[PDB]
Order: sequence, then C-alpha cells, then structure tokens
Amino acid sequence: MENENKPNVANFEAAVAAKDYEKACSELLLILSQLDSNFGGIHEIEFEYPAQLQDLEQEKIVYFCTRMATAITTLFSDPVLEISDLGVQRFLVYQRWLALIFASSPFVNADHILQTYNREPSSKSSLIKFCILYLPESNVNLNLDVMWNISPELCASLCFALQSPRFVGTSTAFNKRATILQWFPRHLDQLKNLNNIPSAISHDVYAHCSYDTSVNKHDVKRALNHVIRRHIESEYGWKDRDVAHIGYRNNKPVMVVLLEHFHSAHSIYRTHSTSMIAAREHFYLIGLGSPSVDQAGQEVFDEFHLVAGDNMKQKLEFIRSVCESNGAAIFYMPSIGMDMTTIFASNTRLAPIQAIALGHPATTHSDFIEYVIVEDDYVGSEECFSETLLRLPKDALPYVPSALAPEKVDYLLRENPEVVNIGIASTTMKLNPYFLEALKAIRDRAKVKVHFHFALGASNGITHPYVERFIKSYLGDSATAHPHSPYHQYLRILHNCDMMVNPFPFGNTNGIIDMVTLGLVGVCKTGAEVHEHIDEGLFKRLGLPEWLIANTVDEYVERAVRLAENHQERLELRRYIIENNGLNTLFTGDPRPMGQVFLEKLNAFLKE
Ligand SMILES: O=c1ccn([C@@H]2O[C@H](COP(=O)(O)OP(=O)(O)O[C@H]3O[C@H](CO)[C@@H](O)[C@H](O)[C@H]3O)[C@@H](O)[C@H]2O)c(=O)[nH]1
Repeated sequence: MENENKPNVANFEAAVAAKDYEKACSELLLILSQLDSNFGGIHEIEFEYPAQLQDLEQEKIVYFCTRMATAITTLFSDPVLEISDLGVQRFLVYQRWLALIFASSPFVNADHILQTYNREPSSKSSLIKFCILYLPESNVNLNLDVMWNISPELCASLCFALQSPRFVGTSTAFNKRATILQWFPRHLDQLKNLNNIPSAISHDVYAHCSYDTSVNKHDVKRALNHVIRRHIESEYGWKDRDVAHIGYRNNKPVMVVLLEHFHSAHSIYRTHSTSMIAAREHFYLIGLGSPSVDQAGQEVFDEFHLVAGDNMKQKLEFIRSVCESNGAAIFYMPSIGMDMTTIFASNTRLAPIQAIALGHPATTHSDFIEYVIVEDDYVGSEECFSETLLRLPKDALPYVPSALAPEKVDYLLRENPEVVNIGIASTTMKLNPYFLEALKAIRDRAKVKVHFHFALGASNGITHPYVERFIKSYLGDSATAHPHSPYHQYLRILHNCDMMVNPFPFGNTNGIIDMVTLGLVGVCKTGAEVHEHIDEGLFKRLGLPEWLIANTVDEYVERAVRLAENHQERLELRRYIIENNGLNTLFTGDPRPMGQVFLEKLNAFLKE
C-alpha cells in the first residue's frame, strides 16, 4: 500500500510480536537491504531512541544493533518460523549485515539462537535457519563435507556468505574464511551454474580472497571462473568471437577497454589513465563503462560508450557487439574484480589479445586472459600469476596527483616524545590477526610507550563498533580506532603521529603517498604477491631505506620497534624524506611502453 517498502525498526518489531512471520521476514529483509546500500549506515532506516543517545552516534548505533539482535532472536528461535528457499537466498546475501548486527551488539554472535535448534541434549528450515545465522563470529562447529552431501548448493551459498564480509580481522572470522579458501574451491568447481547460489556477492568472493595470508588464496577464483564460463554458455548462449581477423579505425588497430570504478577522483584513474592515453599513439581506444566515469575519465579514450543491458547477458552482448563491430584486437581491463561485468567478460573471448592491469592486485586465473600489465618494481614472484606478466619500466605508469593534495605543510618532528604515536592507514579488509598480533608485539617489545592511531576506511555505521572491539582486544588503551574521516581530518590524524605502519599481507599505495606527503617514515613488509611488493617498490621510488622494508613478520616487528625507540634516527630519516622526497617521480615518466608492447604482441600474432 504505502511506505510498504520503507525500512522501519518498529514495524519489524511489531511483526515479530504479532508472530506474522511473513511480514517479520520481509521487514527484516528491508532493513538488511538498506544496510547493504548504505555500506552499514543506519541512516535511511527509521527508528527512535532515548534522548540520551541523540549526540552519541556510536552508542546510537550499538542501540540499533541490540534492538535488531533481540528481535531477530525472538523470530528465529520460534520453531514455527519457516523460510522460503528464496528467503534463504536473500537472507544469506545479507548474512554479513546480520553478522555486523550481532557483532556490534553486546551479543557478539547468533549462537544463542543456534543452540535452540538442538533437539538432542530437525527440519530443512532448521538447517536453512542454522546456515542463515552461522555467522563469521560463530563458535559453533560445522563440518563442511557433511554439509556438502546434505546440500551442495546450500553449503556453497554459506561459503559465499562467509567470504562476503569486508572486515574479517577476528581470528574467529579469519579462520573460517581461510578454511573456506582451502576447502571450497574444489567443491565450487563441481557446480554447473550460478542459479541457486548467492550470485550477487560473487565479485566480493572473487576479490576478498586476496586479503588472506595463504599462498593459494586465489584458488577460489579459477573455480568461480569455470562456473561463470559454464553459466554464460548454458544460460546466456554465449558464443565467443572470431578473433582471427582484426579491424582498423583511423588506420590503427582497435583497443576496447572495459572500465571499473574509473572516476577521475580515484586511484584507478590516477594510476592507469596516463598509460591508456599514450596507447593511442598506436591504437584506437574505445572505452566501455558506467555513467560513474566522469568527463575526464571518458576523455582518456578516442570513443566512450555506456555498457548497455539490464542483465549480464545483454551487457556481455554489448561488449561483444562493439568488439565485433570494431574487430577489436586488444581487450583491456585496468581493474578486474570490483564489478562482476569485468569478471564475466574475463571468461569470454572478444579479441585476440586480452589483458588486465592490477587495479585489483590479483591474478584472474582465467584462460582467456594472456597478459598482465604491471610495473617491474612491484613484482615479487611471477609465479603468483596465471597470466604472463607484462612487466613495464618503473616510469611506465605515471600517476595523476589528486586535486585534494595539500599545497602547504607543517612538519612536526617531535624530539624524544614520551609516547610514540604510530599511524595505521588501513581499510577493514586489510585487517587480520597476523597484522594485529605483530602490532601487539611492537607495543610489548618496545622500550618506549607507543600508541597506534588507526585511520580506518569502510569502518562506518555498524561496522566500526565491531572493529573497535577487535583492535582493543589486542592493544586496548594503546590504540585508538578512528572511523572513516574526510581527507583533511584523515591527514590530521596522521599528522599527529611520529611514524606509521601498514598491514603486511596487503600493502598500501595511497597510504604511502600520504605518509610521504606529511614527511613521515614507516615500516612495511614485502612479499611475493604484487599487493605485498608495491610497498617495497614505492618505498624505493620515494627514497626509503631498505631497512624499513621487512621480509618476515619478525623483522617487521624488529624494525618498527627500532623506529619507535631511536628518536633521533627516526627524525634524521624524516628530515631526509622532507628534503628529498621523490613524490614528483611518481607523477613523471614515459607512459608509452604499454601501447608499444601491445602492438608488438599483436603484430607477431597477425603475422603468424
Ligand atoms: O578515514 C579515511 C581513510 C582513508 N581515506 C582515503 O583513502 C585512501 C587510501 O585508500 P586505499 O584503499 O588504502 O588505497 P591503496 O590501498 O593505497 O591503493 C589500492 O588501490 C589501488 C588502485 O589503483 C591499487 O592499485 C592498490 O594496489 C591498492 O592497494 C587515502 O588516500 C585516503 O585519502 C580517507 O580519506 N579517510
């Protein structure tokens, strides 16, 4: 009737008390949906609160979470409650938002509701219901092999949902995802289509694997590729392109670029636009993207078109029709994994040369992509990548500064401070028990008092209270969790610090430019994967001693403790960076190599 799709806590609660299980679920699913669209934000969800919490936002958020947790408790403990296999689908996709509802509440998890399902001190619904509430923070045990027998598609639907959370830093949650990342690949490979699994969080599953510490963390991507490939053939009737003969525009071979989060106020653009603007010396560039791409982002390309269609099928047909019409010789995605469109297109053939760049630093594991554009100074092991790494010179991707960069600076070089303030520039995905245990060691081993200021991205609304407890569980009073801040307030948090540090499994790119902008020095850890190694390359590009670059976690702790302890040695490094920072080297170079290496690889092919 009216406002029948408006998320409202009182209506959810009313339907529960009234035992109208259908309205109760549908009202729950409205709220969960809103939390999804708002990335955990509780604004746009209608509720009232005691006056005391008016200006206490964290407490107002925990209040939201507790009120929802208690109503979900009443509902899901009712054995009368039945859920459609359609409800299980949607509920599982919002399971992460269910997870944050319980994790930011005093309850931590939904295990108290899970224990009511035990009638052995019963129904498919009971199981379904068990899976809906088997949250990343559950301490309940689960055999996944037993579950795969009972229901192969339901098990996959949960493994997908335990891979969807952006922040899984808790040992309890990180372990579930690490276990799933080892177990689930061989089982996902067995499915034939995406019709009975949580499709909509496929991309999450595809990208969040890169935040694990295992060497084979990317396995799950190949299996997903296969299923996607089986899906597009079977459900879309996908037929690949004749990539035998190419075509020409303005007497140059055609590069078709599929775009992903390519707005000019973003790193992706800042990091890969120069490389594509210069590839126009040898290619006609047709850009395919969303309306999110602004004019600057479209001006990269000779031609820009919006990816049209209402489903992946029509959109994949558009990308094909363009490549087919222009006989595109190169299919290029600067970023693969943020939007499903690229991931699906990665499992098709639309041009003889198909390549990605590392806008997301992870191998595709797709047979339909041959090359990976990457800078030499950022590669560790090339064996981390199914594709052939097209390693370009360290000057080959000149960056574009953001217009947000300050023009003026004040350097706080604290002579022997009583407390050493250490900055952390991290998003929730980058947080893990290994990183946090290393940070505990630094506090514990240092002969100087230290404080850790965390500037957290994606730590908003319901997300932040849960992460705050996580950080406090390791460092307590030696750590402040700042939620997401505007750039100028984010730099002020960092400005307050004496040195900085970053998560080792997945390093920082912008965080380092931020560190150096403020004349700060810090410690990173390098590794085989590019997302480990970038930090090393970027340190060297900017002029950072390699003693500040660790290979092991134990060294990471050693060198940071040293940076904290030796006040004057820290300040000499800061004064060195302040005077000879290579921040300008980041914004200069020759971006033409990429367009050249593509032409050679194409020309060789054309000749055979
Ligand atoms: O409270 C906050 C927290 C963060 N930020 C901003 O967020 C940025 C950091 O974003 P982040 O996600 O850490 O970017 P990086 O991780 O440094 O770069 C990533 O994105 C690049 C896109 O090209 C990839 O190539 C890199 O591999 C990948 O690490 C900073 O510039 C901050 O200005 C804020 O403004 N306020």
